Amino acid sequence: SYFEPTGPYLMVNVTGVDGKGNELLSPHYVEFPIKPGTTLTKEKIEYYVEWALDATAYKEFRVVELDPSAKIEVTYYDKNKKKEETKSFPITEKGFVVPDLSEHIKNPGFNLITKVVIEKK
Amino acid sequence: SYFEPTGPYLMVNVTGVDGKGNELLSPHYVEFPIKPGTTLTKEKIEYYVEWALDATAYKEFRVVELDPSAKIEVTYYDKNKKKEETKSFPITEKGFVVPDLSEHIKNPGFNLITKVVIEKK
Repeated sequence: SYFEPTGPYLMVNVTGVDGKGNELLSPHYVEFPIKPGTTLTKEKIEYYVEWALDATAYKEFRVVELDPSAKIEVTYYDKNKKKEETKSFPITEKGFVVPDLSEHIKNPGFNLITKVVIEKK
Repeated sequence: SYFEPTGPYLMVNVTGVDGKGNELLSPHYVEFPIKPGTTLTKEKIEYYVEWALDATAYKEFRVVELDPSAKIEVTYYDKNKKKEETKSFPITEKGFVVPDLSEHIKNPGFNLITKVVIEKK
């Protein structure tokens, strides 16, 4: 989409490094629409980061491992409170259920900012 | 109905959380007409909260458990006394019989404000 998203979306910002910690790829903004009620697990996330790499020169690369302390975070202005609120979800196998924040924001961005070790297919 | 109800109705205001206490869904006003003399039990109530979720993005979710200390409450201005009165009904298996308060108010709202643990069908 050429315009801002109109619904919830996952925002992937990842730095790809090699097994030795040489950076190979800088964060590339890539968005994927997502719906509240969806369960996002570590494996789905690893696929989303792989899909994100296909929009770059490392399209033939696969994820070897994600920073295990990476989390999904969303920030928004709570209307009632006049406060900025932040919610963080850990990335585990069983995963978490995407909340519906439309009460405060129609198009929340769930951000994933992290490093991933990647390797050629 | 586009206009205020003309009779007794149950007002469901529920916050859906997951097994870990992550809020997923904010209270959504949903009303269901109800008649005095009707017996409202815990199971009927759990169905009403499930029906209430179908008017949201968690329509495919089912209730796992309601806050056991939740109660049904109705508030109204007693005409005679010039006093606000409040009656509270506990949510049990055998349930309670819906009173007729038309003497004081034609369209009392029986409110249910509570948290429910919900899960995908």
